[PDB]
Amino acid sequence: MGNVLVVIEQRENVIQTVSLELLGKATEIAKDYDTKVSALLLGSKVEGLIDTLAHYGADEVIVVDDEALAVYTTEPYTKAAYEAIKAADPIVVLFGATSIGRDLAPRVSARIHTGLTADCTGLAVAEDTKLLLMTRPAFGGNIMATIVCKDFRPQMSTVRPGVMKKNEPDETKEAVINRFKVEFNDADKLVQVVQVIKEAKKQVKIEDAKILVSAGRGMGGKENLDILYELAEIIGGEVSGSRATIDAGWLDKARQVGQTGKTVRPDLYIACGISGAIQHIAGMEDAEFIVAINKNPEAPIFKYADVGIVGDVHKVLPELISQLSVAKEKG
Amino acid sequence: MDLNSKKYQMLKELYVSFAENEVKPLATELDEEERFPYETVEKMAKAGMMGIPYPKEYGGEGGDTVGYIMAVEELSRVCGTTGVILSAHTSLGSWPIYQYGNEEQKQKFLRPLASGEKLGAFGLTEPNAGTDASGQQTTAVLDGDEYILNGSKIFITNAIAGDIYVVMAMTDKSKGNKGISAFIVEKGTPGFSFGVKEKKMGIRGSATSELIFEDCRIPKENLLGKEGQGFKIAMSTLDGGRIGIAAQALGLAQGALDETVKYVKERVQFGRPLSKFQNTQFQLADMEVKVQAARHLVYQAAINKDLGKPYGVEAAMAKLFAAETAMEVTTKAVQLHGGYGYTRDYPVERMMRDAKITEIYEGTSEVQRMVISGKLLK
Amino acid sequence: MNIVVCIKQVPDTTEVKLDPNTGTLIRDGVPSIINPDDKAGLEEAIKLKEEMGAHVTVITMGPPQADMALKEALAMGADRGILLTDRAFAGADTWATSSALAGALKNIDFDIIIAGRQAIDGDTAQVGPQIAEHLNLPSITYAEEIKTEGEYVLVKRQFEDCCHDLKVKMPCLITTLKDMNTPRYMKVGRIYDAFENDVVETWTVKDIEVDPSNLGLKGSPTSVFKSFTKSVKPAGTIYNEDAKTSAGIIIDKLKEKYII
Ligand SMILES: Cc1cc2nc3c(=O)[nH]c(=O)nc-3n(C[C@H](O)[C@H](O)[C@H](O)COP(=O)(O)OP(=O)(O)OC[C@H]3O[C@@H](n4cnc5c(N)ncnc54)[C@H](O)[C@@H]3O)c2cc1C
Ligand SMILES: Cc1cc2nc3c(=O)[nH]c(=O)nc-3n(C[C@H](O)[C@H](O)[C@H](O)COP(=O)(O)OP(=O)(O)OC[C@H]3O[C@@H](n4cnc5c(N)ncnc54)[C@H](O)[C@@H]3O)c2cc1C
Ligand SMILES: Cc1cc2nc3c(=O)[nH]c(=O)nc-3n(C[C@H](O)[C@H](O)[C@H](O)COP(=O)(O)OP(=O)(O)OC[C@H]3O[C@@H](n4cnc5c(N)ncnc54)[C@H](O)[C@@H]3O)c2cc1C
Ligand SMILES: CC(C)(COP(=O)(O)OP(=O)(O)OC[C@H]1O[C@@H](n2cnc3c(N)ncnc32)[C@H](O)[C@@H]1OP(=O)(O)O)[C@@H](O)C(=O)NCCC(=O)NCCSS
Ligand SMILES: [Ca+2]
Ligand SMILES: [Ca+2]
Repeated sequence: MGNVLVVIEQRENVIQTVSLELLGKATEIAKDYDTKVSALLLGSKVEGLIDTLAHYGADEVIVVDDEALAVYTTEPYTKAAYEAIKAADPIVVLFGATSIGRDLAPRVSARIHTGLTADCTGLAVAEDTKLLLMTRPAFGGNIMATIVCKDFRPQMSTVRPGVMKKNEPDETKEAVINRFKVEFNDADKLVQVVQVIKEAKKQVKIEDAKILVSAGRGMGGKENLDILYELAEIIGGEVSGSRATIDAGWLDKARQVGQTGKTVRPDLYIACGISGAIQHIAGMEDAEFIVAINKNPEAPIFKYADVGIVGDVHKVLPELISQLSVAKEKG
Repeated sequence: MDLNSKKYQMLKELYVSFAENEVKPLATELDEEERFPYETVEKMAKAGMMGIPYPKEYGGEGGDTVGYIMAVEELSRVCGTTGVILSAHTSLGSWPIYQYGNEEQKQKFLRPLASGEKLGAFGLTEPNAGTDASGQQTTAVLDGDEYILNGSKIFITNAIAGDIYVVMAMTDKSKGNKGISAFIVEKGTPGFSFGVKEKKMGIRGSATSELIFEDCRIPKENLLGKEGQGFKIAMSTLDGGRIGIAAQALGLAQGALDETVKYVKERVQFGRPLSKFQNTQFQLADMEVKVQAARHLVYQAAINKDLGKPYGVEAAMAKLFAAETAMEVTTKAVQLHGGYGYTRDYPVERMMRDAKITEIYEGTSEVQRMVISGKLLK
Repeated sequence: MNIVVCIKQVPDTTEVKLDPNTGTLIRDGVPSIINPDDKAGLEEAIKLKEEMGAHVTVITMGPPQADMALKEALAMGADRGILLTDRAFAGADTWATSSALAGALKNIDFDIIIAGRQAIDGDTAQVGPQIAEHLNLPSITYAEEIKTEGEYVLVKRQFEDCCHDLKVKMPCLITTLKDMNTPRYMKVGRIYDAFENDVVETWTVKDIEVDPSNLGLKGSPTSVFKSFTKSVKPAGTIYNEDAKTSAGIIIDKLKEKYII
């Protein structure tokens, strides 16, 4: 047979979590094929990341240590993975659908002349035909299609981070280390990295924001919004609010949501202490997922919430912060 | 020829994106601060507008008046003051120089305008001479190789901001309106001074103010047309501008209608949205018919001008009927928003205040009636 | 200096909603537009036309309607337009698409090729680098700024955490990002003449250099097995306890995928 290969991503010598999730789905696909699971590790001084991979389900760890892989630049990575994948002959190759993954994979699958499915959210091999059914969301997300690579091998896909579930780390299992040598010459080093500068996360407008934590009259004061901005930090979204809060001097008009503020259609909306008049609801009714906290279970906002929590803002919010801050402390 | 051509479609696509992104989110800041939109003038110029229907050889874009009127319509749809800044610039200031100015003149004055590098204005109305236009009191007398100008023009759109002024004055009072001449006057000349920008009901962004001429010395080379032609020059200029304003009304009417349709669906009272009550529908119906009716009258005037058929009566029917239609529709619009319509957080009220002036300036609806009935009775 | 931009006319999938009272997605009303990453690229090219004196050519693969995309692009400042239409491409996946476009580029003088990161209707973000691979050109993605010095391009590459300042000797392919710039409006008169005179070239397969067994479905490795519409959102639950409450919040969040 072939093998199920996951292409690992590392950033300044730390494995990205989506890799370990992908080894998760990898052991399932491989078990459905009666083959084992392989890891492609790429980097400069990437020694020791290897034992980690072994623990998270990898059976073979293909290693390419070179100072040409020190920093990510498309071609050295493409050439390397091509050589290594072509050499292992996998039935299936998975990359994490990141800015590296979605740059590297399309170039690799072209050089191989196979097929590639992008930003996937679901994978499983059919009972009949034993093809990998790779399901991805398209058309701005309003469509869910399932694509197969009928004839060409390896079946390739970039997979969405956060969707596949990891394996239980096993400290006993070591894996086989493959120690794959690759030469890198001029016609590959064509892109030159002048500077690697890391800047901050770049504040965005609420109309464009991905998550909104939204202040209502319920909060009861300007400094009481700090607890929101605190939570806004832990999820990345910005804080918006009802005309109530803006009027009262707590936020810029630029954060007002509704018929005479801004109309916002983000992936998450948390209404903290908002009653929800139509003046406000017709501003955000079209969000993908709305969560609301209020003391009044007869608040009309609950009439719109996918999750209506009935409670005190100043007692739910800090409990939501403590539960999440231990969430990304541990994982 | 035909007006559903993809050419015009592509213009409309441009206008709409400029309107929503550059003009719409300034609208009420200009209403409340009662401020001229210098920014969206320079932005406007850059994307081609400000010279839409003038030959390229003079710095305009090579378009037709239909694509220009389309622009006034799509601007007033979102912000009425901005609509007039344009329509006044292209129709009232630029065009008389295009039509009646010689080659030297079309190069020194018409090009800065058509390229958006400068801003144009037309000054005809005086305190004692409004609808009776021939009772001009500002004088021009020729002295050497200069004209001297003395008097006042009130209510002039795009005063202070404007750079070139096409003003009218008597050069021979003892001939009535066969005694008015027209002059091109550059802002900066000694003696040319401004009023105080007026306080008005709705078009509050548009800078309207007084022109003051105290022994104002002008080059004789600035006489637009012949001596004594000015009356006919101003009369035919207004025929064009009436089209611009009719479309301004149209813009307003269509924007106010667009807003109510949005609202009447979101707002629920009595278990069902407002859009579900037979009266709100029937009112919306009557409004859309008046707007459509008006559309046809406006553009048939434009079409006429571009084909060089006569267009002055056509323009007057468009001015009368769109002005009325703007007023009825904006009013029904606020009504249909209910209490919220009357607040200034929503734009419908501003549209209603904007609308009212479209019955007055560039000739009052009564003047239009005089025109239409005159070509009918012989 | 020759710049070729690949724009794709797409239906604006932000403006797509699914009618709860029918179930399917709202069919009409969605305007067709230059996909925005593409408009962005087109912006960066015309910027270069204005600074360096470059020559912007624009090409789109699609049906006659995609003419309008090129006309929009032309009135924005482009110089040339190519509309590439053929029955052959029916069913093309991203391999059979990048190769089609690549084969055209064999006949379009270039020094920089610009495409968008992602087309908002297929959503793969795969054609740009596959084109660059077919033509065996260095490629740069997730581009946030583009400058040139002499024979070299300088590009900022945007990442999750860092961003690289890069340098390439022309030729090269660059995929550009929806933000990074704000795209200039058309000029009237540019619209008037782009329609009044009309220099827009329409190429068929005859005009490209490709193995025809690399076109269309028959040339496409991947293929669509099943495809089904988005499920309509469900009822929504309303809850009464505390601190079990935040767990209420976080376990439904874990369900819609933000396990971090
Ligand atoms: C012309 C006009 C335009 C308007 N435009 C807008 C607009 O664009 N956007 C907008 O938002 N509004 C707008 N409004 C106002 C809108 O109708 C409401 O006034 C608005 O919803 C008030 O904000 P709110 O829900 O936060 O406040 P309230 O409705 O006063 O609700 C506060 C809620 O907090 C709850 N509560 C209080 N303390 C707590 C606590 N400790 N824990 C839990 N729950 C608590 C209460 O039960 C109540 O439900 C407009 C009004 C007018 C007249
Ligand atoms: C905001 C604003 C901007 C303006 N901008 C300009 C500009 O840029 N350039 C410019 O030249 N002018 C401009 N004007 C002047 C405007 O065009 C005049 O107000 C208009 O021509 C009417 O003249 P009037 O104000 O003196 O009205 P009047 O002539 O005093 O008339 C008032 C009323 O009497 C009626 N009436 C008058 N005579 C008769 C009659 N014979 N028969 C029946 N009814 C009659 C009118 O129809 C009207 O209802 C502007 C005015 C305003 C308000
Ligand atoms: C529901 C669905 C799912 C699909 N899934 C896959 C899949 O998993 N794998 C796969 O290989 N194909 C897939 N396809 C096929 C793919 O959408 C088409 O081949 C399309 O031609 C390329 O994908 P894209 O539209 O995602 O473009 P992208 O790869 O997002 O676009 C990249 C860039 O290429 C340029 N470009 C793209 N198309 C054109 C064009 N027609 N003309 C000019 N320039 C262009 C633009 O600059 C664009 O920004 C799918 C199609 C559908 C309808
Ligand atoms: C123009 C003005 C000042 C008054 O003058 P005016 O309208 O030109 O009137 P006249 O030319 O003297 O009358 C024409 C006569 O010629 C007659 N006539 C035409 N042909 C003829 C012929 N072959 N043989 C004999 N008589 C003839 C007509 O019968 C008519 O007589 P009636 O009065 O019985 O109808 C005024 O009426 C006006 O319309 N002002 C408009 C201003 C405006 O729009 N201002 C807004 C600017 S603000 S931005
Ligand atoms: Ca190589
Ligand atoms: Ca200000």
